[PDB]
Amino acid sequence: ATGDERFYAEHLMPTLQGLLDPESAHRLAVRFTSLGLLPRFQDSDMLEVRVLGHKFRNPVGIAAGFDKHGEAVDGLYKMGFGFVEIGSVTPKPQEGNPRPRVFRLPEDQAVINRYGFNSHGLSVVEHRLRARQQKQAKLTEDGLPLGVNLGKNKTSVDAAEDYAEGVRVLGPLADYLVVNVSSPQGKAELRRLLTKVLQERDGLRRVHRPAVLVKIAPDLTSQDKEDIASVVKELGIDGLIVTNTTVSRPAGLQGALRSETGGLSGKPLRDLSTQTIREMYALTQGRVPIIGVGGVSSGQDALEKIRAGASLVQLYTALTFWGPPVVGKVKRELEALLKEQGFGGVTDAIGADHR
Ligand SMILES: CCN(CCO)C(=O)Nc1cc(O[C@@H](C)C(F)(F)F)c(C(=O)Nc2c(F)cccc2Cl)cc1F
Ligand SMILES: Cc1cc2nc3c(=O)[nH]c(=O)nc-3n(C[C@H](O)[C@H](O)[C@H](O)COP(=O)(O)O)c2cc1C
Ligand SMILES: O=C(O)c1cc(=O)[nH]c(=O)[nH]1
Repeated sequence: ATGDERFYAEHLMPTLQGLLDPESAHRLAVRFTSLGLLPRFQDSDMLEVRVLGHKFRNPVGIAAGFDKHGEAVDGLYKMGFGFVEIGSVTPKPQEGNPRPRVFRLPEDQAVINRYGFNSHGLSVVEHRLRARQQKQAKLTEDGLPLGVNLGKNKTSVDAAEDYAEGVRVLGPLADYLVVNVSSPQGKAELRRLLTKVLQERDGLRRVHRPAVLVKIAPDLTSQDKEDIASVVKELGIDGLIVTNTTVSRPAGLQGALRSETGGLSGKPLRDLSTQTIREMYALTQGRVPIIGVGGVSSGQDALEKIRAGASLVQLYTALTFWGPPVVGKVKRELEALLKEQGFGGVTDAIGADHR
């Protein structure tokens, strides 16, 4: 462990989190990242993964929700992420829920949020990506892809049409798109929706045609997961992001704010996510790439998700407590563990628990 990792985790982040409300802290983080104001890990070949029609120089991505409006993409690559996912972006601008809407549970290394899809909207984000479109084309070619998580407006009558709007507007600027699914006449509704998203995707010109992934929560029933796996295979959905935050409250949470409404992220989600990855990988016969997310704050965490079936991983909440150096830390620890377990690279470890 580096000097920076320890200073940030032991001193700087606790101090900053004690001086700032959580929403301000997140806002500040976006502004510092967008300005490239970052502590200074060369990515080995062993971290490279090929999936989703793309080289990923390393398999550690930034999860959706950090950079909701696509303001900090370049700084997120500078921070050392192998890929960046922006959003969720809704079609029209919207404010999201009233404040306060994000909460730290430092004793649990957890966050609860109820942002409510606060979004600048498609049009603002489209112009923002357009301004750096060619810079991104070089980044993607260099193994640093961009994802866009697409949302729906609060008062949308037609969810499918909102996502279709997102495909049309941001699909041409993305390497991959993500649509968040909640509980599924439910399987048929999901089919109808994903059909429409794929049809819209397929209507884009070849060079501007993104992969489509479905992101799930960890709170689905067995039946919901079976149905999602079935639909995903039937329709040729390109991948799964496993998982979003949980509405559960695992026994053992200590933070005072544990009973705040919202999604819980960070360490208490970790194993629930991993086991979701495991089930989705088995239900799709290892044929659907999975991006694994939820409580990754170490190499071990990352490797457990990979071995359970993830091709790639994302983290977000760990940044709250470790700051930017966590990115280098996870990569360094993952590489070391890959070597200790006999894997030539990340690719060999994907789904290794199932074999
Ligand atoms: C719960 C509130 N949430 C959102 C969930 O995570 C939050 O607090 N998040 C959160 C904060 C961060 O830092 C707050 C303290 C800052 F910005 F005020 F220092 C950073 C972070 O990486 N900061 C950072 C940076 F961008 C560039 C250079 C140095 C630093 Cl230290 C990331 C985060 F995800
Ligand atoms: C403050 C906050 C905002 C989030 N916003 C989004 C979002 O807009 N769309 C989305 O798909 N996921 C969102 N997430 C979920 C993350 O993408 C991720 O799935 C979840 O936090 C689990 O990963 P983590 O434990 O590493 O944070 C958000 C998470 C947090 C903590
Ligand atoms: O904006 C939010 O509230 C949000 C969206 C999402 O997909 N996940 C989450 O935890 N929060």
